[PDB]
Amino acid sequence: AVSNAIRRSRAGLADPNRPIGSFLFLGPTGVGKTELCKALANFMFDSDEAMVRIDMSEFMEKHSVSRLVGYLTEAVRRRPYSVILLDEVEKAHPDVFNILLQVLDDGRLTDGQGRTVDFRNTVVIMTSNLGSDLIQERFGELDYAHMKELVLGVVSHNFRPEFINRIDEVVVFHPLGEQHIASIAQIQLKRLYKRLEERGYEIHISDEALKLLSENGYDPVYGARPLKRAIQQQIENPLAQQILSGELVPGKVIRLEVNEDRIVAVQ
Amino acid sequence: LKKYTIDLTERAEQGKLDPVIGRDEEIRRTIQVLQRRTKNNPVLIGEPGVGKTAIVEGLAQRIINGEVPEGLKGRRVLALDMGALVAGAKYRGEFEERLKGVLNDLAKQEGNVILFIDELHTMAGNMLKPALARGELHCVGATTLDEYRQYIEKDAALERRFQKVFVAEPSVEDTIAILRGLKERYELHHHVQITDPAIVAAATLSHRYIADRQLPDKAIDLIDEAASSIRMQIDSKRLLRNKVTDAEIAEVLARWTGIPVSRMMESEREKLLRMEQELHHRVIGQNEAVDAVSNAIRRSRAGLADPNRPIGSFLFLGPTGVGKTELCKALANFMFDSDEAMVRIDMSEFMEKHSVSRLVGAPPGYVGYEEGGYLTEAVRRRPYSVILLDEVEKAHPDVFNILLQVLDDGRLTDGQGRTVDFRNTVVIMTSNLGSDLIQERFGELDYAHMKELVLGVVSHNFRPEFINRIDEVVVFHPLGEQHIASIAQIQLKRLYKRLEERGYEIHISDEALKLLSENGYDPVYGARPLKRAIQQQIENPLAQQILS
Amino acid sequence: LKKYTIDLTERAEQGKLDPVIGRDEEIRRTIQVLQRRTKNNPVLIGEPGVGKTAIVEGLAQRIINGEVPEGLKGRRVLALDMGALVAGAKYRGEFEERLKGVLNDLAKQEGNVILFIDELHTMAGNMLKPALARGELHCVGATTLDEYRQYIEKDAALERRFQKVFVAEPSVEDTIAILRGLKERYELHHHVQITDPAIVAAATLSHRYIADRQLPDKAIDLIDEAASSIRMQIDSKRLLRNKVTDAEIAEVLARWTGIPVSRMMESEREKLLRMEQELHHRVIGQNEAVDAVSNAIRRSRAGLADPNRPIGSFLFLGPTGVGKTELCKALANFMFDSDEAMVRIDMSEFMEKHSVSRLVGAPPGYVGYEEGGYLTEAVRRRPYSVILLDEVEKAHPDVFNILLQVLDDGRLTDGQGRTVDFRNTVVIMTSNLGSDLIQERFGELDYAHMKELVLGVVSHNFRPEFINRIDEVVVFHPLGEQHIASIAQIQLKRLYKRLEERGYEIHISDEALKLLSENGYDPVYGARPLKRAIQQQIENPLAQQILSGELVPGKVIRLEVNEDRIVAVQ
Amino acid sequence: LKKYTIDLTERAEQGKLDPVIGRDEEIRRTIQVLQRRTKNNPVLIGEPGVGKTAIVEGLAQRIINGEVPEGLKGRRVLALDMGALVAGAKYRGEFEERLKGVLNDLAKQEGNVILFIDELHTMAGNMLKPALARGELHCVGATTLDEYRQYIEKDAALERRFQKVFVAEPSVEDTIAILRGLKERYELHHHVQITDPAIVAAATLSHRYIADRQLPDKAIDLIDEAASSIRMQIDSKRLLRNKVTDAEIAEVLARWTGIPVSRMMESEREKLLRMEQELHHRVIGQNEAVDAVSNAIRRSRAGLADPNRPIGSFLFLGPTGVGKTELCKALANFMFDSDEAMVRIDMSEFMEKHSVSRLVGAPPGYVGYEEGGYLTEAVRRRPYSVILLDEVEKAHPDVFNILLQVLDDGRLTDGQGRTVDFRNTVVIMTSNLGSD
Ligand SMILES: Nc1ncnc2c1ncn2[C@@H]1O[C@H](COP(=O)(O)OP(=O)(O)OP(O)(O)=S)[C@@H](O)[C@H]1O
Ligand SMILES: Nc1ncnc2c1ncn2[C@@H]1O[C@H](COP(=O)(O)OP(=O)(O)OP(O)(O)=S)[C@@H](O)[C@H]1O
Ligand SMILES: Nc1ncnc2c1ncn2[C@@H]1O[C@H](COP(=O)(O)OP(=O)(O)OP(O)(O)=S)[C@@H](O)[C@H]1O
Ligand SMILES: Nc1ncnc2c1ncn2[C@@H]1O[C@H](COP(=O)(O)OP(=O)(O)OP(O)(O)=S)[C@@H](O)[C@H]1O
Ligand SMILES: Nc1ncnc2c1ncn2[C@@H]1O[C@H](COP(=O)(O)OP(=O)(O)O)[C@@H](O)[C@H]1O
Ligand SMILES: Nc1ncnc2c1ncn2[C@@H]1O[C@H](COP(=O)(O)OP(=O)(O)O)[C@@H](O)[C@H]1O
Repeated sequence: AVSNAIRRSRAGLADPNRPIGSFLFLGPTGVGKTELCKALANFMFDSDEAMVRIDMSEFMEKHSVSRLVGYLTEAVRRRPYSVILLDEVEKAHPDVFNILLQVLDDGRLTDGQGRTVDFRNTVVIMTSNLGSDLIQERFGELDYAHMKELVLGVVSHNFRPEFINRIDEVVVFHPLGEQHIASIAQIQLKRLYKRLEERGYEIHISDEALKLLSENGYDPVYGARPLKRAIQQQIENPLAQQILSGELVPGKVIRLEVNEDRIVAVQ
Repeated sequence: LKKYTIDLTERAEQGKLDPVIGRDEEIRRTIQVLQRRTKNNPVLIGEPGVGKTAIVEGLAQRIINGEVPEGLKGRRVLALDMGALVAGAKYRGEFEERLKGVLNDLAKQEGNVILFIDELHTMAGNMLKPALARGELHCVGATTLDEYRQYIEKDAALERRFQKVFVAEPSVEDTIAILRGLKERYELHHHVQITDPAIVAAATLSHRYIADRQLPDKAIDLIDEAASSIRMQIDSKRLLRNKVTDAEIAEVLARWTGIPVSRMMESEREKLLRMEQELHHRVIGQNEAVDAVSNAIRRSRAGLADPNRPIGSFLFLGPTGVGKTELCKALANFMFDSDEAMVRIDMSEFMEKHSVSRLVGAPPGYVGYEEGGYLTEAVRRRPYSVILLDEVEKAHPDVFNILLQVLDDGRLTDGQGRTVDFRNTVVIMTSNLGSDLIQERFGELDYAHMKELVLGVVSHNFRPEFINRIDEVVVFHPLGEQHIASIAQIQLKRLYKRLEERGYEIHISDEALKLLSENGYDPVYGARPLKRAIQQQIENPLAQQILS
Repeated sequence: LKKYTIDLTERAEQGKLDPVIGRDEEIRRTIQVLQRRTKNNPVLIGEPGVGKTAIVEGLAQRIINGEVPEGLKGRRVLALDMGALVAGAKYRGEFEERLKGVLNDLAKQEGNVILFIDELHTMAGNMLKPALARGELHCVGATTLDEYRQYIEKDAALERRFQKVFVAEPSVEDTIAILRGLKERYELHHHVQITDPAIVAAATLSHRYIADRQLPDKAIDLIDEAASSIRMQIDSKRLLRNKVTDAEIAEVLARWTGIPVSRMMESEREKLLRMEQELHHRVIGQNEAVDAVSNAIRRSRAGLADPNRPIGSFLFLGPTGVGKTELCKALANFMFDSDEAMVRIDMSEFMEKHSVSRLVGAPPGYVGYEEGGYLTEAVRRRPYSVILLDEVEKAHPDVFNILLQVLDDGRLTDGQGRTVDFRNTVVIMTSNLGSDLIQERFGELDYAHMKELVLGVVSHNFRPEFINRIDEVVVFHPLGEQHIASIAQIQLKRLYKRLEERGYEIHISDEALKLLSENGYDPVYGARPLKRAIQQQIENPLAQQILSGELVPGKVIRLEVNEDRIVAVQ
Repeated sequence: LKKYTIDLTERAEQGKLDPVIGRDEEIRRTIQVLQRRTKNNPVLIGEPGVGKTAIVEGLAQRIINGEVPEGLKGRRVLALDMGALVAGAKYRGEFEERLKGVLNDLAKQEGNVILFIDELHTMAGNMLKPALARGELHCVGATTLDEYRQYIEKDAALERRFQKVFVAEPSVEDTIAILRGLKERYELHHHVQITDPAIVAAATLSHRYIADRQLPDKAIDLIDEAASSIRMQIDSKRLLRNKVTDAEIAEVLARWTGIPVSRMMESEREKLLRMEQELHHRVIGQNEAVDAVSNAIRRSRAGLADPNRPIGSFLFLGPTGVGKTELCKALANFMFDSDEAMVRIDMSEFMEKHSVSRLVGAPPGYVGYEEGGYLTEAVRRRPYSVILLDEVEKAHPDVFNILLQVLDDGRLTDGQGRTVDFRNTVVIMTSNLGSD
């Protein structure tokens, strides 16, 4: 139900005199909050130059609009048929929403563009992905009993309810938790520890860095850097206490042992 | 003139130059800066096609007919073969290669020769300022204002010789006089007959819609295109019409501007008959009452308004969801001929008294100068627009006069450098302070009784100095319940685009209009959640089986 | 023609071409445009390095081995005279006689000759314009992508006769398959055995660490240059290694880029296992952990941090005089053996409304355009550096808005318009925020008992998650008297070497080093008043006594205590 | 063609090349890039003066001496001159037949000629691009780090063919070893005795006082110029030096950057102890100011000054009319013999945030970028000066930060990017703050 409006606006079903939607999209900081436009190099035109993403959270002053309005004819006009993004458009005033009130529809941009801006064959998307406070994940494995519960509590803190009932696709994934941040970000567990896949080598990890601390140092702000701060003490040179520089002979298996949170990886 | 002897005055004595008329207000400068002692090189500056032929190229036709001043007597206007004998080699370097072979003879002519324009912004000019620095080189030039201002900066080998003849376009009436002595060259070439009301349609009707060619340029080729549509009409392989009309001109004018004959071939009084009928193609109605504000723009053609004021000065009071968006665009659809004449600005921005310079413009030096204002830069962009000032009453309780100079003296000055003119505007003000009470009855025979409680209550944020400068306080006619059923079907048009694409018939008999009668006409909240009386019970389960 | 232009199929007949493995689509596509009626001339365009000549070198082995379809079997692939058409043709019309002679010798080759005009943008041009128009010339071009757009792309009738064939660069999975086929030519030239560990690790490693060449060309010349270093091994004066390995491929990448992927032959046990022991020689204090700047260079010496963000992103917050900028000169001295071997961007003239172009470069066509930017050129030139951003809060917020891109993406595009890998650099941002919250709270302050209480720069000048994009916000504690009494000594050993370079020996009785540490200690100002009390209680009488001839060189000078003073005597 | 036998290996055979020392890991990389079958073309890249022309002259001295691998033994390093290939190539296609006539008889040796295009970025030279890729010419380029950027990096199909074998600027300890192996070329051209104190103290003194140059080009020059000064004093009219000593190096730097370490022993050291008498001849009163100024000038002349910071950085707080900018005019009259020899900057002229762009200059791409700013330019010109930041009482942190680096570590960079060292200057800041 995210490309459902493509079955409802690109064909045209679900009352097209509307914005797309800015209710809750809860997420973890870095790995599934803003990443879901980096993994969209696989859909229709292969446009990796669609980078228009805006934080629109605490903009109360009237002096933050004069940067979007010289590189407009360097990236989008050589290849017109593309994807065009916008996400996290959540809490602003009509000082900046005055441009963005006819960008909900109408396709063709007349602010300083003026021409045929063929957004009926390009895409116009708005989402609001406020998953920061008042409800969060922990690490990435829970059930689906926390889908939609806060209407005036998570996104619409001090703004009108006519900004949160004009959404077609009132959808979200889970606030999963508790076990899985080294597996949604398995890029620094799988890929980095089959790094020496040759020379007869294989890096096996202990259950201390797998199931022991898989839950402990939970902070709801940082996420990805304490993965590289609670397991920052075993990767290359604490591994190179007995592996590198003279002990490259095969016939032994790489392992970690029962110690405290910093281990010398002896073989 | 040993190599060639190309003569403009010989082309005048043989009649190869076109017969010229008018343009004697600006031959009385071209000559006055030509027969002088110094500064003897005129340059005709304007838009491309203003009449640079009409002044210079007829002067050779004026020499042999003797009405030129003395001193200019016995002067032959010459030219070069510049356009075919600037060159002579194979490769580059031919910008001014063989100029010296044909510039040395001009010194010997002893104050008789006058060399032609030859597009003197293309002569740049490696040899010209060597040739012109003595001043004996006696010439005429002509270049457009984009190719006169951008071209040179401080050349005292050029501006020492050139005089600023900023030539201008004639008016509406003047270019009609040009075509009377120009229809004698089109009676022989196209072999047609040209009449007197036929030549007025080229000038005065293209004056409002066509601007890409100046006034004695667009009125000449519009004539000669119909005269080139005659043998296209006679000899398309019974239909012999060499007498052209204004209908032949208004044909090819409709194929050129983009707009058809349907809003072109009428007087403004003749479309005024169906003005309300074109108003009420998209206006919810109440045509027994709301034709007062229809008469105000109808009062705007005679001219008994203030000439130091815009066209209109009103108040547009009523509820929301009624015509706050609908009535304002339809005033621009008729006179202002546009769907983007809209300057909707909500005046809830005046929470600070420093926000006078944001809709108008910051001073030079203060932040907010590189982008200008809001109620100025859009009017700088569109000086031919209605202006719509949403929710006036939330101006600062100490600060106003944001809208008084626009109405009293008619003009307004932003903080940029140029005064903004508001003379071709109509102000539309929606200061809803006491008319948000549509829930009362108040509307069975009269619609002003809703307004009578406002004039006792709106004036604490208003002033007596402001309500004088707006003539007719026009009340919004309400959105009745039966009146939704006329103007709600224009939202459905994308599915109307869809239903003819699939060959199916889902056309109704009283099954989809009962939810279209739940948009507007509200007691408590408004039409923003009333729009969701449609999507959650029809659009989900009925037409999700249409892409499958 | 055949006397002059290089016959590429007759080079392939002798096997004098490199075996083009892969690229099956771009040879099919360049055939599918070669057998057309109108507009039948390809141009293999793409980045320089990707195989635009190796397509047509591989088409000429697809032709003589019959793997071409019918209709192009037995077709000769010919090059063009690469500047031998424009060789000693002094006389007017000799180049037109040479080019018509090698055009009219294709019209009497019936259309059985494919011209491979390599580097098409060096072309002439009007003389090929008729023969390309009528399909008589079956040309094949190979311009680059930038050389095929900035070199006569339109020019009237010249933007249709050539049909573009885009040669995209291989992936890493393709390039390993590229290198398996070519390795029998580098084994047979260097007389080494390139190993299959070393070809998967010459395409993975040169994809990460080479930002100008993420090509198939760049995996080849790690394969080609590791094999030449084995020729350095066995031709210079089981034990004499005949194989290149992934330890020999990486030793070229530690010399090509200069990024230390090599530690299986280093004293990392000696040098990189000095946790603070090499940094405590010059940064006394800051003992929250071992050092937490010798943990990000310890996570990634060969590179085992996240390879999409820099080696270390540190905010060095603290009071004044505590060692924030000295840790960036003791780390730059530890990595590169010189204090000044970092990219020190002081935020001097960084507040302006455009100083951004100072450290990233002017836009194209402006006045300082051809000289690059300060930050960008210093990391293109050496990708493994330390980048000190001193007093980063004293910069404009527009500076951070281009400095977000180096902290998360690890890649900062510049004003010229090229992207620069900061993924191997160490980006340190010293700053002075929270300076009052550390002198007050001597243990009560955590890292987050501060980093939101000071907020008018953390919320307004800093972004909400700009402090999330930096890896470790190290907070510096103020120097107690146990510290300043011990950096009296490392500021005095700096002073003894300043005098042994003049031939004077300076001794200090411990009554006097007790006296500097009393006169140079106040916790608000850190440790600059200590070394200000060295240069006014020690070096100020010493310079007078050295100048006036009162202190002979070669004798010892004992800075002993006098009546409330430090005096120097013989 | 055969108008080109430019043999850099017979210049090394006849002993006409200078001995190169200790770049045995950039030669070993230059060798092993030159020994691979596709694009064996190294490009000794690096800053000017670093030693990258003199790596190919250490290839040529190893090929002719047999310290190379035995697949590189007996090669020929040939220095291709761009100027000699374009000279006289007036007619059309004479350069292309000249370059192809070089490429042809480079191929006749069958890869036994190592071509050396010194200043590679000068390669009119349009057509070597296919032959560079196949390994048909073994082409050691040696271009600088900024001239590769603005010619060869622009030809992105040509910088593929070249492997940058980056030549880093050596340390002081690597320059003393470079200089200990080069002094017999300068002891023999000047007929002098360059002693080892004059080599340890010429890669030390030039490595700290010189910042506009590299490292191996500064120390080597100083000794080249101290020896040509000694031979001048040997000839022109024991007590004379046959011997370049460490004091003769400092005399060559004293009149090249401002002030030496060692010229002081005669009468300047008399008038440095007489400084507070000399400064009180124009600034009476304020002994505590004249003593705090004169101690910093003595701390530098004794070599005792912190070599990273400036010589002295003072704040002159006082009332009006008490001599705060009379001391800075009597200081610059003392050490430069003119009152108007300060880099004096009235700080009251930059009361705005944009006024800090006149002390450092405009950024790249602005007006007045190419002119610098008159604090960093006037200190880059004369590095030993007095900087009077007079009336230093502004309300802008942006304009104050500039002095965060001038006073600590002693550097401040142009808008142009050129870092100007303030470690030899005396920054005085005379404000009016404790006045009442
Ligand atoms: N598909 C391939 N199979 C084998 N070798 C390849 C392939 N693609 C490229 N190469 C090799 O990559 C190296 C350089 O590629 P080139 O094709 O010579 O460069 P380029 O991309 O053609 O740009 P040019 O040559 O200036 S037109 C050569 O050794 C080629 O053989
Ligand atoms: N922890 C330390 N260990 C050794 N020397 C130190 C230490 N802290 C300060 N110093 C000395 O103090 C001088 C100035 O300190 P710096 O660290 O350079 O400045 P800073 O501490 O980074 O703070 P600032 O002024 O905000 S940039 C250095 O040159 C050192 O000599
Ligand atoms: N390793 C070295 N051994 C001996 N002499 C050296 C060494 N490195 C540099 N030199 C000397 O340093 C001086 C200048 O170095 P060069 O290499 O000639 O110039 P460069 O470094 O190539 O810079 P340029 O101007 O861009 S050619 C010469 O006198 C060289 O002999
Ligand atoms: N202590 C002094 N010894 C000698 N001349 C002095 C002294 N103080 C002031 N003068 C004279 O007074 C003038 C110097 O004034 P300045 O010293 O330049 O101003 P200032 O004392 O620095 O304070 P200001 O007004 O804040 S710049 C010159 O004419 C000096 O000759
Ligand atoms: N008063 C006039 N009398 C006769 N012909 C005119 C007159 N004004 C304009 N024209 C016609 O209009 C054209 C004007 O040419 P010109 O304005 O010189 O074009 P440009 O400015 O592009 O050189 C000519 O074809 C000329 O015959
Ligand atoms: N007369 C109308 N014709 C078409 N659509 C309308 C009309 N009035 C309201 N709407 C729809 O109702 C929605 C909300 O209207 P609203 O903003 O309350 O109108 P107003 O601004 O006049 O109060 C709009 O998105 C619009 O599509």
